[PDB]
Amino acid sequence: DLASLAIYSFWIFLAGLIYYLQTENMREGYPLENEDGTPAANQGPFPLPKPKTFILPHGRGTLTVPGPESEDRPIALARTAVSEGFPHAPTGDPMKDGVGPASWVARRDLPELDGHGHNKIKPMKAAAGFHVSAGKNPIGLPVRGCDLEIAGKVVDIWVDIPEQMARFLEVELKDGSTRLLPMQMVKVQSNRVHVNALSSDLFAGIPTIKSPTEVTLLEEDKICGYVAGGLMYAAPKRKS
Amino acid sequence: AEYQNIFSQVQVRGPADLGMTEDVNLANRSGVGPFSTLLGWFGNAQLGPIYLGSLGVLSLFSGLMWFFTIGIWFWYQAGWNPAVFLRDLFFFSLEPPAPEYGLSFAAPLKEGGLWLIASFFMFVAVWSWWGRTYLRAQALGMGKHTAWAFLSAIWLWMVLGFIRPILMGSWSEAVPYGIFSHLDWTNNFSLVHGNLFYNPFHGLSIAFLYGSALLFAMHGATILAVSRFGGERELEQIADRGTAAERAALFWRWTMGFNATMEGIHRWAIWMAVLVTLTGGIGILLSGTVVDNWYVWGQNHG
Amino acid sequence: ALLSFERKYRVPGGTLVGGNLFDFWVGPFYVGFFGVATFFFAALGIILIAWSAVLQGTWNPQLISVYPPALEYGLGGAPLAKGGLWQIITICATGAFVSWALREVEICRKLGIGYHIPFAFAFAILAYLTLVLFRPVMMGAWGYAFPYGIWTHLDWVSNTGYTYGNFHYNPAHMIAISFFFTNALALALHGALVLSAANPEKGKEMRTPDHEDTFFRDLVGYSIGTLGIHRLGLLLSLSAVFFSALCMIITGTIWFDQWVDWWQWWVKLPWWANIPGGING
Ligand code: BCL
Ligand code: BCL
Ligand code: BCL
Ligand SMILES: CC[C@H]1c2cc3[nH]c4c(c3C)C(=O)[C@H](C(=O)OC)c4c3nc(cc4[nH]c(cc(n2)[C@@H]1C)c(C(C)=O)c4C)[C@@H](C)[C@@H]3CCC(=O)OC/C=C(\C)CCC[C@H](C)CCC[C@H](C)CCCC(C)C
Ligand SMILES: CC[C@H]1c2cc3[nH]c4c(c3C)C(=O)[C@H](C(=O)OC)c4c3nc(cc4[nH]c(cc(n2)[C@@H]1C)c(C(C)=O)c4C)[C@@H](C)[C@@H]3CCC(=O)OC/C=C(\C)CCC[C@H](C)CCC[C@H](C)CCCC(C)C
Ligand SMILES: COC(C)(C)C/C=C/C(C)=C/C=C/C(C)=C/C=C/C(C)=C/C=C\C=C(C)\C=C\C=C(/C)CC/C=C(\C)CCC=C(C)C
Ligand SMILES: COC1=C(OC)C(=O)C(C/C=C(\C)CCC=C(C)C)=C(C)C1=O
Ligand SMILES: CCCCCCCCCCCC[N+](C)(C)[O-]
Ligand SMILES: CCCCCCCCCCCC[N+](C)(C)[O-]
Ligand SMILES: CCCCCCCCCCCC[N+](C)(C)[O-]
Ligand SMILES: CCCCCCCCCCCC[N+](C)(C)[O-]
Ligand SMILES: CCCCCCCCCCCC[N+](C)(C)[O-]
Ligand SMILES: [Fe+3]
Repeated sequence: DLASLAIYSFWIFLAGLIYYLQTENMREGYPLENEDGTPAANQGPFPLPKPKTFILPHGRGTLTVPGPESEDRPIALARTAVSEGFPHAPTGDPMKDGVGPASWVARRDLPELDGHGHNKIKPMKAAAGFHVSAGKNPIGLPVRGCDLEIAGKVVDIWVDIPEQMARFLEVELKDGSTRLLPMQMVKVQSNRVHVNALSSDLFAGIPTIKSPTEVTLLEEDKICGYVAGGLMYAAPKRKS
Repeated sequence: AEYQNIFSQVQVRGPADLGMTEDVNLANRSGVGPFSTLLGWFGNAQLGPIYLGSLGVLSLFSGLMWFFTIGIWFWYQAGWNPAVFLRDLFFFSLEPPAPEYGLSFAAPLKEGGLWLIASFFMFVAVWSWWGRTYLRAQALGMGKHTAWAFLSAIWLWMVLGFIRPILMGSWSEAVPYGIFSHLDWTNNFSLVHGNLFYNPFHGLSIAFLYGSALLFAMHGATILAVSRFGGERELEQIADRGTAAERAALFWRWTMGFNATMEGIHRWAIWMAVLVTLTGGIGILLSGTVVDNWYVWGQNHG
Repeated sequence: ALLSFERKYRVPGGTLVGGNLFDFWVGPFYVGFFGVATFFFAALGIILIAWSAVLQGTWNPQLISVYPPALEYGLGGAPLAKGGLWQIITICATGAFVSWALREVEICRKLGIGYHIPFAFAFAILAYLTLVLFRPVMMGAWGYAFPYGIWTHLDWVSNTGYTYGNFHYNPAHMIAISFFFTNALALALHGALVLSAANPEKGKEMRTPDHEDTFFRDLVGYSIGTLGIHRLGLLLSLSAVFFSALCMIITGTIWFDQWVDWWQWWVKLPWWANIPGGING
């Protein structure tokens, strides 16, 4: 019977498809590892797929995956137990060390580029002629932390040019320098910008950028990680 | 509370974005439309530009011809009365020829011929719109994934109105043009074929339809949960994995013991979706051609 | 046992209950209090289903079925063999699902991410609870819920629907189906777009999000964008489930006749009800 053949065939196709899908999804983070960074004995029944190569635009190179995985950074953590499967305690200050919910990946220390090869993200003052088109303009507002203390003041919005959206608020601290706060981590209110993740005294600790009119993939990760990390690590000063 | 990133708090605008050029014939692009502040709380504010070109115009005109052929019939059925038209809008139906005419184009206008003309215009509207999804990708140097995915939807459509009727021996097997009547056709199709719940392809089709809602709830939710680390910048996370993509992965690894990559989730996505109409088209195509009664088939599984 | 980047994330903390007591993993799986709770609820339920299979006299997966109390029981208890197991298996299910969501919350907290995933899951749970808890309670009997069996759950869908004629005519059902179809449309497109950019024509460089906006603007004259599309899929699929739960919570309670007849209110509006011609005159 033809319908029997079709259904039997479809199930074979589907098993092959799942196989293809599962192996495609192993192009990052494999091979599996023990807690010490060495190859685990049990890799499971799916083998790594043949490598593929992405040609990156603007002479940024290629990416080939799967390939040799390494963190390319020290991880300030240590075992809390004598066997596998337990948590690893921060050895220093997890906010400063960039671990746990404060983690960052070692992405390329260059800015994301748009389709024309220009910096994707720019402060608004340097983006012609971008401006606030709706909603409360946060520029000028005091920035309050989860301790209800003023940490600083908004001096600009960093915008995504090709996608015409707000990505960071640039915030000036008591000392005259600035930090970026991810847009997703702030509440813009009528009289303030409220930051639930950080108490005021942790604002100085926000990773700084090296050029004041661009931000690198690497710097983005450190900022976003640091600010997210505050949810867990600032919790003693909140109390909300 | 925490801001959830469902609606934006602050919109920004800059010069109208006219987009990438690559091999696109710029002569065929409109200029920007208006900007919608409303749309921009949720997505992009900018409307247009759109691309015209010869296939575009063909498809569009042909699509309207389809729509107006049905609309003309509707007015006729309403006796040209504006108030009856609205009252009975969902009850109007443009029906295919009766079985007697088989596959011939010899049926009178008021008894099938108009359905055929409507169907003709639909055929060229859709297929030329397909050529469009291919060509707009080509002109940009992009992969052909959209046109390949569109083809799975086209398969079910083609099966319902064209392939199945041809294999069955008559246009009377096809779907009528009307709101309520397309529903009655659907119910009747199942009844007459022994209940589609016994068609293994209908069951798969459902698994994938539900699967799509599960998966898009999962993916959408995940991206929003990691948008605080720039997670929605999926292409650069593919090219250079960030903490967004690592936290996303690990969320799922810790929850259910396996995970995706930033590129691979989108392959799970496309296949979950296209499998809906793929299995669907097969289930419908076998109905009445090979299997009269799914219940009966199910009792033998063959 | 660990992805190459995983260790930096496996720190202590995030739990809702029990402090460090269950703060650990088994292979890739996080545990926590709600991992333990989920295991308990799920294991009990699976055991109770197996017992029910013994009482039914079958170990065939396509035959095992666990039916709710018959309508005569109303909203009270029933003998184990005649609906009581169903009642307990349902408590276990609910316990398992809610525990699963709450374990998801603990994972979120450890990972420093938004709570969107368990929030979305809660819609699926609420739809489940609509069928087995809210609707039966509003209708006055457990027996209105669906039975737990692969094929018998499909008999119930069919029987329930036809109780109201062609269920297509439930207007809330119509909106639900619309979201389901639109969701699958959007999943296909999102999937295809991102891949068409990451995997361009042979030898070309990866395309950009700019290319993705461009493509869709070329095609239909609008592009929702990269944040928007993930917002959209979330909304479409959660709306689909919301209107699913709506379409059923109102069936057998506020409306209980043939759904086709609900549409008569529009046709019988005074200003055109009586005009001759058309389908309804
Ligand atoms: C949602 C509206 C109706 C419904 C109407 C339909 C219809 C119609 C069909 C199904 C079908 C499915 N339904 Mg149902 N069914 C519903 C209630 C549910 C519930 C529940 C609420 O707990 C569950 C677990 C299931 C699960 C099942 C699967 C056996 C089958 C594939 C679905 C799927 O891929 O989903 C999408 C989700 C995924 C792809 C994720 C994968 C998870 C699946 C495979 C879970 C399997 C669970 C099952 C084996 C029971 C396991 C319990 C164990 C004791 C632990 N249904 C209610 C009553 N269902 C199809 C079928 O073919 O049935 C025979 C079908 O045609
Ligand atoms: C009483 C009714 C019967 C029944 C009869 C049918 C019939 C008949 C069919 C289905 C099919 C389906 N059924 Mg059923 N089904 C029932 C029970 C259910 C139940 C349930 C009980 O809970 C569920 C969840 C489903 C679910 C489904 C879907 C999985 C599937 C359709 C997928 C799809 O995306 O199509 C929607 C997608 C399309 C139709 C493709 C669209 C194609 C493009 C090319 C159209 C272009 C449009 C354009 C020209 C218009 C322009 C407008 C724009 C503004 C420009 N069925 C019962 C048993 N079912 C279909 C199937 O495949 O089954 C095997 C089908 O034919
Ligand atoms: C002959 C039958 C009738 C009909 C009967 C009715 C009836 C009756 C119902 C529907 C419902 C549905 N119908 Mg109908 N409907 C039919 C015609 C169709 C057609 C069609 C194309 O003809 C379509 C597309 C639909 C589609 C719709 C959907 C809107 C909706 C089901 C999805 C849902 O509620 O998910 C919601 C999701 C869930 C309930 C799943 C939640 C499960 C989670 C919480 C847990 C599972 C975990 C666990 C068990 C997994 C195991 C662990 C493993 C490791 C995996 N119907 C015909 C006309 N329809 C149903 C509905 O709206 O329900 C609310 C419903 O009850
Ligand atoms: C495979 C799974 C799902 C799927 C996939 C899918 N659908 C697709 C695609 C793919 C990937 C395409 O890329 C294509 C697309 O372009 O999407 C935007 C499409 C598409 N699927 C569509 C609809 C659709 N898909 C369906 C669903 C599904 N498609 C499945 C669920 C359904 C359902 C569920 O019934 C609908 C109805 C369209 C939005 C689009 C195909 C466009 C098309 O073929 O157009 C032909 C006809 C016209 C060009 C015009 C028609 C005339 C209108 C009736 C009038 C409207 C007015 C007009 C637009 C204004 C112009 C006036 C001017 C003079 C000012
Ligand atoms: C709201 C939008 C959609 C959605 C979203 C969604 N689902 C979710 C979540 C989200 C975001 C996940 O976070 C969560 C997940 O971990 O996904 C992998 C999940 C999930 N959705 C799942 C399934 C599922 N979702 C459904 C669909 C939907 N989920 C909606 C369409 C369906 C359908 C459509 O039928 C199914 C079957 C699981 C894969 C997972 C939740 C896993 C879980 O809760 O595990 C804990 C408990 C167990 C391991 C099993 C317990 C067993 C019971 C005690 C006994 C069994 C009783 C049962 C009632 C019998 C059913 C018999 C059937 C034949 C009917
Ligand atoms: C206000 O008034 C005006 C007139 C201005 C506008 C109003 C118009 C109105 C009200 C129109 C309403 C349109 C409606 C209600 C149509 C909806 C139809 C539906 C629900 C479609 C459902 C199914 C469609 C299918 C499956 C059709 C399949 C079609 C094909 C596969 C084409 C088949 C090809 C054939 C038969 C032609 C053969 C020709 C060759 C190539 C030999
Ligand atoms: C990462 O890219 C994504 C967006 O951002 C560039 C989108 O713009 C779109 C397209 C959005 C629309 C118009 C939804 C189409 C479905 C309907 C409701 C007809 C897709 C698919 C997407 O993947
Ligand atoms: C499916 C979404 C439909 C998008 C609507 C099309 C918008 C295109 C706007 C073109 C008009 C340009 N203008 C203002 C010069 O006329
Ligand atoms: C893209 C992978 C998703 C695969 C989901 C598979 C679900 C299996 C559903 C069982 C259908 C049963 N049957 C016999 C009616 O076909
Ligand atoms: C459609 C039924 C799905 C049930 C299978 C669930 C898949 C979970 C696989 C993860 C296994 C992880 N590990 C390391 C223990 O192998
Ligand atoms: C239809 C959905 C089925 C998905 C389950 C198949 C993949 C789960 C097992 C993947 C193995 C994970 N592992 C061991 C490589 O880490
Ligand atoms: C309440 C439903 C009964 C539980 C069914 C047990 C799950 C086993 C997997 C079902 C697959 C059917 N199969 C292929 C073994 O026949
Ligand atoms: Fe995505």
